[PDB]
Amino acid sequence: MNGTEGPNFYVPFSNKTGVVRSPFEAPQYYLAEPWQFSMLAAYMFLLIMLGFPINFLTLYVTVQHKKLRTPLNYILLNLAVADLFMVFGGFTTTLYTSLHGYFVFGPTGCNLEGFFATLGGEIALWSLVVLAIERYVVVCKPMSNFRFGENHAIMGVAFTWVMALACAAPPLVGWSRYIPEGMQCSCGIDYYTPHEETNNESFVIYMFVVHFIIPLIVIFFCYGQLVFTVKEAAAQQQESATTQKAEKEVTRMVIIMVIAFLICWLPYAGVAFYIFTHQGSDFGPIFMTIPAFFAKTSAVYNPVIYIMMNKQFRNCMVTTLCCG
Amino acid sequence: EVQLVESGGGLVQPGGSLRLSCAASGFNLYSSSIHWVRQAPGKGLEWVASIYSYYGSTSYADSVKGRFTISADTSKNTAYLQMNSLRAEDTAVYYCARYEGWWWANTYALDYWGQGTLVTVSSASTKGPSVFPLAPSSKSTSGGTAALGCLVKDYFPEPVTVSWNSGALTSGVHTFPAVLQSSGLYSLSSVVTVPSSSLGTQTYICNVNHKPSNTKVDKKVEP
Amino acid sequence: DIQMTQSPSSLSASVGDRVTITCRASQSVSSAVAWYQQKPGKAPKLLIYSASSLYSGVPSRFSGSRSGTDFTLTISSLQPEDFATYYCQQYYEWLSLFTFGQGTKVEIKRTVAAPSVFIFPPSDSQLKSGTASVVCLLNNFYPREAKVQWKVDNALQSGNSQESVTEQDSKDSTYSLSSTLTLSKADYEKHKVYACEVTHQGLSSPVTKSFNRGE
Amino acid sequence: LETVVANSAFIAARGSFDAMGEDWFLDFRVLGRGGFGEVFACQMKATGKLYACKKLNKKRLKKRKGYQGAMVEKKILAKVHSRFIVSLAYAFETKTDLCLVMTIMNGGDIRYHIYNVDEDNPGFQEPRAIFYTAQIVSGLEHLHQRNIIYRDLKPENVLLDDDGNVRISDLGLAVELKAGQTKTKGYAGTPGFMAPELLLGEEYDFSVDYFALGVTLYEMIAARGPFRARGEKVENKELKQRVLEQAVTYPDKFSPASKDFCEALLQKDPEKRLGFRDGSCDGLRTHPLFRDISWRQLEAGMLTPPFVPDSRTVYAKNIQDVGAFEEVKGVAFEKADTEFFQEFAS
Ligand SMILES: NC(=O)c1cn([C@@H]2O[C@H](CO)[C@@H](O)[C@H]2O)c2ncnc(N)c12
Repeated sequence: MNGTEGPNFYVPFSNKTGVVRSPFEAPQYYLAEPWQFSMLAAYMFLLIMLGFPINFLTLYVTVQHKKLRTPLNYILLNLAVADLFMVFGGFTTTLYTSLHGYFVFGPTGCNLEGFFATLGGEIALWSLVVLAIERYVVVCKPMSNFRFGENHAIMGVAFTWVMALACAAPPLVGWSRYIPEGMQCSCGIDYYTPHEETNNESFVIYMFVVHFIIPLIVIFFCYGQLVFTVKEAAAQQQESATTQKAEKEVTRMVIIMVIAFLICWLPYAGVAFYIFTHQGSDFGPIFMTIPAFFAKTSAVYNPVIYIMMNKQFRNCMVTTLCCG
Repeated sequence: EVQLVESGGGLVQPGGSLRLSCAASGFNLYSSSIHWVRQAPGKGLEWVASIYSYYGSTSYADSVKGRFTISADTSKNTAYLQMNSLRAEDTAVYYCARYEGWWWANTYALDYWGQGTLVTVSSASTKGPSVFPLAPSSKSTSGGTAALGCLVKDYFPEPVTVSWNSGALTSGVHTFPAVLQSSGLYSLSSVVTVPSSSLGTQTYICNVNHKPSNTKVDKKVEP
Repeated sequence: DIQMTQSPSSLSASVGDRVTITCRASQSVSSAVAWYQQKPGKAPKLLIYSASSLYSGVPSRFSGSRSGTDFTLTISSLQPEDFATYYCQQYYEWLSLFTFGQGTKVEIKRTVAAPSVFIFPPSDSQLKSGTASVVCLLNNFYPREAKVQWKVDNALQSGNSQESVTEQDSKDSTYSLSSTLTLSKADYEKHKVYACEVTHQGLSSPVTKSFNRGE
Repeated sequence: LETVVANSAFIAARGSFDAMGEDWFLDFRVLGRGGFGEVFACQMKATGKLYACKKLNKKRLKKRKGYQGAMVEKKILAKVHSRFIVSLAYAFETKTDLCLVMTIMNGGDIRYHIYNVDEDNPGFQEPRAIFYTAQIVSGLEHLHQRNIIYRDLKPENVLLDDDGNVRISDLGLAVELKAGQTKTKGYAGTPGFMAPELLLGEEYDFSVDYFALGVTLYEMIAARGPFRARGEKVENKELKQRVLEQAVTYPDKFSPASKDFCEALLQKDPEKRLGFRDGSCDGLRTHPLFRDISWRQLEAGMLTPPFVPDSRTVYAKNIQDVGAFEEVKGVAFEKADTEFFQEFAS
């Protein structure tokens, strides 16, 4: 094996306590401790407490500032909604379950919770891609000189939903499956079990290529072009402090934007790839919570990067904070 | 208030030249236009010339145009009128006046004037008066009142004063305005109506003083 | 050119009267009329400026109305210092002169009075200079609808006679006129009858006072 | 931030330029939010030339019911041109705005330049201001000779080109009259650039445009209007009271010639206001302010401006606080509105 395989579970811990079965009815305390569950619940509490205000504000501020209602912000509103799907579908459920020490909603519950978490995370993932595309479109020009209009924005939003369903829907129909990850109180994607009945191998290749590599490439292209353009512009305009500052700032920002995509999805991709390439790769249950930590925190940092560091939103937020 | 005090008048020969000065106060000269206006004695007012507020544009009445040149110094706050070519009609009291703005500027009008400075254009030296009695008539006796007087003739320049009995008789005394004769000398008559009956009972003496030579002649006018 | 007319040319008024005078410009100089009062021993003084707007530090007795080419100055109640000459001005150029009226004389209304006519012999002293001056006094008459005429030997003397007229007296408020006929000594000694003929409306027909040389 | 990226892209576009629809214009930052919508810079796909696009947002139009105001500004600016009135090049719509795309003036607007020179330097230096005043006057004169009452003029509508010559631009709420009328009633134009006559609901002639000039000139030199403070604008009701009641006081920043000229324009009665004096508007031209500038050379554009806008810097605001007005909630467009949008477009 490489842990303890099941047809409806994957305990990452190797069987050696002789009670490693499905954790839909078995309380995990033979591979975890109560304090680790408190820290799990604490972490989920954090993500709710930060995630809900931040994302609610993003929707709210646009409704009360006229000037914010523009096509290029639609995708940002979508991002905030995506993050909230992760908060109420994933985080809250996992907080509840962790205090029992196992997932108490059963196989159907696992599929539901796992679906909402994946759906959320995928709309977020693809939002970051679409956003990079939109930035490329506006500055680099898809077809020489283009206005970004309502229709394109809507298409962009719809696209993230469709791609997300393209990922979240397959484990419900038996091509892969949702089964507990981490300390067995959240459900993730089956990628860590070499289990024939769900055809994990082909799914892992599909996942890695279409939902990581493609996005990663698109991001590198778009922002590479953008940083190039801004460097060039500054070079052709030595005069004025502003253009020189802009060049430095844009390079810094692009590094932040690339890194944020990396942190969020690289752990999942890395771990999945390693297990695929090398059989008998045992990673503990606590160890399997690590990719989730990195991914889940993007529900906070994505809106910091993509909303706050945009001039228009900033002004409006300042207005609202100074009474409004 | 705003005030203008002129100086620089005097007697000047015909066809000569004279420069009048108008000292301005109560305002900054560079912030107000300045003009000259003149008044012939006992007549209307003729505008002479203007020069712009910050100085640059000039206008002139046609009769004086070119001949008189308006000017000013904003470093003295004084306006000057340089008068070249003098004529008999130029004999006048000369006024400076003020004006504000130029080309519609709260639709101004000439708001402050000087008290005038006398310019006399004439040729002749100062001359004491010859005083002749104007004897009463014995044919004016017909009303019981006779008028007698003195003709104060061939003096230059003005003013003479004529009084009767050293100023003791001044009621019924009509001292007429000086008239400029065609000899270029002034003449006036001063007359008094008295009872015809009081002639040769009261003597009537005209006391003539001509201040610009300090010449005084007292002439007893016969009964 | 710019021609300023006023009407009435002269008017007889009394204190506490409503005096209305008009001014007319020959061409339109827009609403642009100042009214000045001038009276002896003073410099011109602004009454009304702009078009009808009362100037600061001027009594509200003076007021103006109207616009166009016909301007009005009204004095609601007269005071004893409003017997004066009133001038309108228009204060514009194209480079044309700033044009003033010919003055409207407001004078003191009173009864007609006949002149006391006196004719004066020259003295011996006057004849010694080489000129003979014969003086005629018309004393205390009103109004100035009077003409003095000199006749020497019935021949009309004009262009060698000079008139001078005083304004309203403070002793009786009338006018006096002295006319001095200046002749050669030679002309005087070739003449005999020197006559001053006085024409006035208070007189039924001209009164002539004459003398024969000396007393 | 992103606005700086857009500003950098503008700089990039300018460099290319120096050296009709949604697939025909590259969009850069907005430069302000006007009366009916935002006004952003933009660039031609096939020409690589910079144009301003005065957007009148459809949503904001519906809210304000600003359909009349839009048509007036269009038709007037479209028809009347000189060398002191810029051309209109295109009138199209996208899907969210009506567009007027007008000819180059990459030098910014006069209002910007008041504060960009330095904000501790109020307006321009006297010779530079005088030159621009002379040029504005010539543009107004051209309108008056065609018997056009503008009812407007403002610093933000006086644009600098890169030469440094100024031109009036964007002919808003106005009426072009024929020969045989000069007096018309109405309430029109943007408050503060409207004379007493309009505000009181009375007939007015050419005088009112000269009132607007007075306001413009005063703001150009002193960095504040006669009826507003420095970089401020007051509410319409208060502004109306200011125009009718507030006497103008003159800083020492003005030269004597410029003081006198401003006084002449800012009189509240048309009769006392310099402009049309019932036989010419060339009586205005006689004022000593213009002794510095020959009229013959000025009208033919043969005079060099004492400032030349640099092309290594870009004028006009980059978004950081621009105005706003409602965009639609439940409010759904009328059939009439759709017909207006097509009709507006040429
Ligand atoms: N409507 C116009 O003609 C223009 C207005 N602006 C800017 O857009 C801002 C908002 O109106 C103004 O303050 C100017 O900075 C312009 N900037 C450049 N060119 C133009 N044609 C205009």
